Amino acid sequence: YELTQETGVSVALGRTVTITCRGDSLRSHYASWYQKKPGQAPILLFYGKNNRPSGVPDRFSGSASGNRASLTISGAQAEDDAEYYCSSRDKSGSRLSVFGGGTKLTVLSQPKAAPSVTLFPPSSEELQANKATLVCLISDFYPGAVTVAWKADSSPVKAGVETTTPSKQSNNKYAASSYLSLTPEQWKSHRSYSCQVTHEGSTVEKTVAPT
Amino acid sequence: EVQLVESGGGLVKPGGSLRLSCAASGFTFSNAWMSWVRQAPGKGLEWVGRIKSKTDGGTTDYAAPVKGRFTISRDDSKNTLYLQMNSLKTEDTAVYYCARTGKYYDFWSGYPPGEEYFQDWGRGTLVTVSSASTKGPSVFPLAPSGGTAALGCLVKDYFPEPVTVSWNSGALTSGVHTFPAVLQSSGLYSLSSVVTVPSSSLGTQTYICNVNHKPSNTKVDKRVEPK
Ligand SMILES: [Zn+2]
Ligand SMILES: [Zn+2]
Repeated sequence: YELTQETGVSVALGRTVTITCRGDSLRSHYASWYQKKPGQAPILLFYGKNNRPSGVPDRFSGSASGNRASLTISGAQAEDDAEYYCSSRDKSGSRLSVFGGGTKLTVLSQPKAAPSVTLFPPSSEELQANKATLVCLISDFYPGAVTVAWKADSSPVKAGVETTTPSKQSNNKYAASSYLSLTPEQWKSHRSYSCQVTHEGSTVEKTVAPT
Repeated sequence: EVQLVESGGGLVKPGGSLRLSCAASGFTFSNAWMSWVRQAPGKGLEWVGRIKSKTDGGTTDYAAPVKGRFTISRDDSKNTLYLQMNSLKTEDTAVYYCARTGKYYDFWSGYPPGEEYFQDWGRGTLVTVSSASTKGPSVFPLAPSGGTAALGCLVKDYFPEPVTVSWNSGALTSGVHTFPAVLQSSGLYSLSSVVTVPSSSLGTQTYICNVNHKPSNTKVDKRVEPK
């Protein structure tokens, strides 16, 4: 992204939290801020230095310094659970707006729980069909925001990756999964593969190796 | 007061075309600049194009990945905004939003000046570009390798959703997780199910995952054995 935001943040009821977007173009431009709840239309919360649309709660405020734009919620309420996006003019000056990648805000309503991660290698049956999938299963975590990264022999793997957005389990914790697609030759030619799962900045890593 | 309702979403094959409509009410449509914004399944928000009001030039602008393929138009007499999408690519799969846009100024000294905010939005409509047709899954075992072991089943390359997974015909529910499916660029889906079992039970208890894909009339069982 041209504007970078953290994937997720949490806050206890009534406390203050700040969501920040960073980018070189914010040194020269102001940003606008949006809330999007699951399945709902986005709402404009704030723009510039002091513009809050009618109907937006007073606890939402925007600010800017250096290469950062921030949205501060002063007294988080349960209804503030949502994705939050910043937007600003394209760094090129072009007549175009760009968006950050979004920050999932969780207003804590149960205890935090770390992801349980299990990484499976390709099955012998799948390899016999001349395919290979590594399967990274991530369960029982809260808040429901994680980032997943893959590596092989210390090098990030970007191609062949598909990762689900977290979804709530019947036990009210979250689950997610990530898949790395490889040829059988690729699988066998590297020493080890890893799935790294980051939850509020804390990384859990599992590794598998051919044989 | 303001409402925007996008419609027209659907499944279309690559190379095909689709027209979206956005019906607007609660504001003076003829005065409004309007935009389309989209969100691909995992990757945030992306401006698609805009049309100015008729009192202004009524002209259009488009994002680079979309120029030459998408056309934006408006019928003020029906308070409707359109997005004609032609020569669609897998890359165009996304939720498509209609938005009323506004302008404000910051302290950038460039030209033309002005920030654009998205003052009102619709809920969006899903567009899926895929060459997939109904297809049953292939099922692979995920073999077990504090006194407990995880085993599972990989349910690969099916269409459409959903698949149902049980263990031991429903007798095993404790410690089961069946995960949301992933949508591949092929348009096909894959999902996994895992169960955590006592390690002492491996090789005396049989674990079978039962996979049901109703659109393809597929009902397949797979035994998951230790390595
Ligand atoms: Zn600006
Ligand atoms: Zn954690």
